[PDB]
Amino acid sequence: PHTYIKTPTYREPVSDYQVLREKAASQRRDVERALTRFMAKTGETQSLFKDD
Amino acid sequence: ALANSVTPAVSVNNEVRTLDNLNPDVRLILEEITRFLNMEKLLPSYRHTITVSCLRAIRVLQKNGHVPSDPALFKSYAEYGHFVDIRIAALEAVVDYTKVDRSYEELQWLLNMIQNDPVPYVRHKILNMLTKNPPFTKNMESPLCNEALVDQLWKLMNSGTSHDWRLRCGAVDLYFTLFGLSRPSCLP
Repeated sequence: PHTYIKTPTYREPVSDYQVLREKAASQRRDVERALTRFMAKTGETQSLFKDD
Repeated sequence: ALANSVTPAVSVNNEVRTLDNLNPDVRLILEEITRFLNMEKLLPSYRHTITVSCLRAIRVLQKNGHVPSDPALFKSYAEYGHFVDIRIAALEAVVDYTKVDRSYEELQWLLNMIQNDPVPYVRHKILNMLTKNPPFTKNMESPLCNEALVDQLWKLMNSGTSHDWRLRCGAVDLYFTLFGLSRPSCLP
């Protein structure tokens, strides 16, 4: 085959509903955590506990 | 639903509520209500429902031994420039705090807010909530049963609420709930 046979090949597609739900959920949770920590650090802040 | 799951914490020797004694269950709840309240500060909803629900849940966590019993957050949400649903939720939390912690200065804060607030519906609602969840009843011996408080509430019935006809009936209801139909007992 190597002498004259060519087939294109693609990357492995992840079409799984479980891991797609997990990816979208974790990315949404991480971006909202990053956003709220950035907005609490660059403004006036409160803290339920001391030095928090 | 997150606020309904909160059971009272197992404080040992009145240990000060810190991050060292934070329940592993309540840390997840507290992270979620912090995320929800902060996201409401940037993207609001309708009726500020999530602000009202998160203030109610922080008061639930404070009613058990999880968050320190501090009314400063609710006192900042009960200022004039906020939406009226946030204001009445925060004032409900302050009324519950001054019932449980027997706070004198919080009761004077609430009575001052009854006397001079711009919105009269908020004044009527503070008198209503302080009637429904009173800081003491007539049967209770409390530290807040001075002659000074009897004189303040009699001055609030007599003068002070003379301009509304609904604040005066609310002050009559509050005096009835606190001191009853006879002479205030805690008096010379």
